[PDB]
Amino acid sequence: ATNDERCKILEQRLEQGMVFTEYERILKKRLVDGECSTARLPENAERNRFQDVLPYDDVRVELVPTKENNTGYINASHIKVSVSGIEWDYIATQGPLQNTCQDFWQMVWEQGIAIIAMVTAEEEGGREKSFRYWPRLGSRHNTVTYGRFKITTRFRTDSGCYATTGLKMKHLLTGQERTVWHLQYTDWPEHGCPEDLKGFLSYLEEIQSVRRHTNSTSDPPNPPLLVHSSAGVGRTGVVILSEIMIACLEHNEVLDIPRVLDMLRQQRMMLVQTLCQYTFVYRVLIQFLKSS
Amino acid sequence: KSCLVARIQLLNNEFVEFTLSVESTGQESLEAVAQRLELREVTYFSLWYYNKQNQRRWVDLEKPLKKQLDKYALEPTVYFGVVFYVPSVSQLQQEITRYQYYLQLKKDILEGSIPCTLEQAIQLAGLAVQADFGDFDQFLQKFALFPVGQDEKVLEEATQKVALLHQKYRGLTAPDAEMLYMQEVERMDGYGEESYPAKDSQGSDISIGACLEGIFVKHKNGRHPVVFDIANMSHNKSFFALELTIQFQTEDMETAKYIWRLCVARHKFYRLN
Ligand SMILES: [Cl-]
Repeated sequence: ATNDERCKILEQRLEQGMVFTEYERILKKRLVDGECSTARLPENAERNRFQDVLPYDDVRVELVPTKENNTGYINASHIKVSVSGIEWDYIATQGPLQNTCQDFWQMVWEQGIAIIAMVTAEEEGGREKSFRYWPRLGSRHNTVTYGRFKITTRFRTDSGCYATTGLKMKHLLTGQERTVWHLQYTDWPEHGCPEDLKGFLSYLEEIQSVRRHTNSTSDPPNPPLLVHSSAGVGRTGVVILSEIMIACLEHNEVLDIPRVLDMLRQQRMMLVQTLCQYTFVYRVLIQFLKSS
Repeated sequence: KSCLVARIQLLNNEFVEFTLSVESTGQESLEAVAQRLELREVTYFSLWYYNKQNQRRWVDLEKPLKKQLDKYALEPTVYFGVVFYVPSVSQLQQEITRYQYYLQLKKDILEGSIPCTLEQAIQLAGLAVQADFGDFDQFLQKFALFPVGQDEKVLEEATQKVALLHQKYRGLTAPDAEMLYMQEVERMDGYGEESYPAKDSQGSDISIGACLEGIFVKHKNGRHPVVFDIANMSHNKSFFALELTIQFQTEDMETAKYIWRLCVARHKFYRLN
């Protein structure tokens, strides 16, 4: 019940080594109904970073089909989750490729997305984690056009562990505009997990602060938040799982971390990909509880 | 060249460094600042900078901010502040909108925009401590609690006067100490009044601005301040004129056209309130 006593149970599970045992018994993907036939199509192979990290057909984000993309396919999963009535709306996707930047902005528009959570640098260790899908400030190319959408980079403020970028997205056919807040975590190392737990907590707080800012203006549902990493599974799952459990701590509620993660993996395979990533969630929850 | 690295000083003196696009308007920065401040009622506020004459010119929220600081400012640093002072601070409903108002009203007292006597400056600092510091665990020499003015032994006398009215205000919430602090500054003279240098129809220098009642003209030579009934407001050349028909003159045509905007702005803000 106590915040300091909820912390001890988490610390005890970490100290006694239970988090390593309970992580290994969680299944990586769906036991049944795990078909990803739409993603496994030859025409869609060009649209996947990794051919082994795919969305399920019944939860994939489903673009309005066109003639270039006959299946309206994008490597993105819908993540809707509920605990004791508290509902959660996420969209998890891989880092956009060059040929899927149009598909990415098609999804951001069609799903009414207003906040993007990028948990990775564009490149890490010389490997591409996400293509540069929003224009760069400082250059003369401060505007890009993907399909029917013309994105402009409008400001950028840099905190030590994260960077907030404000984007304006214009539908050239209709003329409609939409402010899109781009939150990028920049403190995750190339190998391993972040050491600055308090800094990663601030990145999750900025997400909520932007979530509260955008929802005050929308009187009529609230759009899902787009988390993306290299494959949209491991660091993506860390953000989603952390933010879910922190709410269970906030609104006093029994914490069953493997039960939530097992539910998350029923909607996107391999959410929280490594043991390090899982113990990181335990350490982040502990550090949050030691707020005072 | 293609972007401006600007620094926005919040009312609590913190800094936020914004890399700004050339197209970005001042409204977009103010909305970005409101996000970080958790502020919801963004209508009462705006941003301002020191111009070439070190005069507080509020930014044009509808025009791009990058061009304004390049063309008309010393350094690329704007300041967060209240452009629309409300008559009733009871009108402010949201909690965080009140705290930022509290910071602006406190800064108006500590820096001397609103002149207060010795005793008023004493009673003000008492409610400030109960909200700035809180109900003491036991501390006042730390930060500034008084306006400009000082003699070392008058500082010791007043600080203990604040340190005794500190205990009388005990057990009350800091949000309520902020309210009672505002609703006293709320009722002072010069509260929410901004003066701009100008010359009169006789060439005598003066100070002109827009108060809640209407356009106030105070005179440097001590002449009784007139408070204008106004059919409309207009601006011509280096002059600025009201109609009933009176006209004042300013430094240059930039300065006068600037004042016409704020007057009609404050006139629009007050007629809605
Ligand atoms: Cl990943």
